[PDB]
Amino acid sequence: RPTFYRQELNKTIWEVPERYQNLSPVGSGAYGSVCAAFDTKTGHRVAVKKLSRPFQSIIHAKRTYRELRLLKHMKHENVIGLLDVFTPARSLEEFNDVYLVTHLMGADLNNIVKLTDDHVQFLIYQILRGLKYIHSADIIHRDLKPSNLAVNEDCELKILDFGLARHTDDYVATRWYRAPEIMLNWMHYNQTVDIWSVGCIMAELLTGRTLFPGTDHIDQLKLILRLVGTPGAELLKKISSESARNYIQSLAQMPKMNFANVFIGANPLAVDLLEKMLVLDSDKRITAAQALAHAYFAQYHDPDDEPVADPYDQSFESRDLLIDEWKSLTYDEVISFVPPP
Ligand SMILES: CCn1c(Nc2ccccc2Cl)nc2cnc(Nc3c(F)cccc3F)nc21
Repeated sequence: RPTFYRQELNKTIWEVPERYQNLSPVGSGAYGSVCAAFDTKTGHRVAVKKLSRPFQSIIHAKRTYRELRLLKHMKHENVIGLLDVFTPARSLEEFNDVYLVTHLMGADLNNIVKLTDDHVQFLIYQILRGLKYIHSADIIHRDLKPSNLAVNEDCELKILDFGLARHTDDYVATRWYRAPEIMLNWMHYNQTVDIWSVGCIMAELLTGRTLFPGTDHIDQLKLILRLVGTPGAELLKKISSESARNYIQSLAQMPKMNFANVFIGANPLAVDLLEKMLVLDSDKRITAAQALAHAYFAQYHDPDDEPVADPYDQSFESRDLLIDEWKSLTYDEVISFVPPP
């Protein structure tokens, strides 16, 4: 079994197999911290995440289990998956730390502000291809924003589950990229909430500006409505919340702007696609599979290399278990891990 070493990196002790060398902080978040490392087995560079306090509560414990489950499942070129998972623990009884290893990508899409239409085509194509895969397993991301999209200098893109709150060397609000139907509650929505976010991102790649930079959830709705217009009866009748129905309607007249105007200069096929992604009504927004068949992506679309995922068991999400139950289940997933070839 591997020999582990210890190293202190900004007040966190890291304990990793000797295989991973040259640990270099990349950043941190509320759910963990991440280093770059060199993997001597493959001669490639990887990212290593040390989960922060994985079993400190039933909510940490459930999150820890979710992340491991989800990441073991993801096997697609445009979705971050697991190269490795490890713990210094030699038994369940000493199990209190979880480390996850993936490809190092070296930047997030937000940093790509530090693009031709072909560039936008390729980036958005890859997001949609990863989303086809995720969505096919009945997984919804629910917080897609540029800081959750890992990108190489190659322009290859992988969807991350969680990005960095702080980078080392060295801001992106969820609500800017969130669909209107989930802006106040979670009562009526499906996988297309992710498609809205894609539209927001695609808009920002085309224009260099945040599309809907709301100062809060009410102002977010106001910026959104200014562009897509006030909804008519067919959408207002599907809204249950009296509060939501009232803000959506209580506006100094909001005309559906001409995406033609808003995005003048763009490939008209981009504008068309944007118009189908940024549809207010969740039930009529284009899906990832439909968006991939859009003529905007004719340079890249190949239906024979846009795979779907194996069946994913999300039943645990309904469960309310004890910390030690989640911990044992997590440990099971750790022990059973089989690395990719
Ligand atoms: C959120 C950090 N992060 C993870 N997290 C993760 C997720 C699931 C399982 C294991 C990990 Cl480490 N994997 C990454 C791969 N590549 C890079 N690149 C990179 C960078 F080097 C600098 C700034 C931004 C970046 F995206 N970041 C990663």
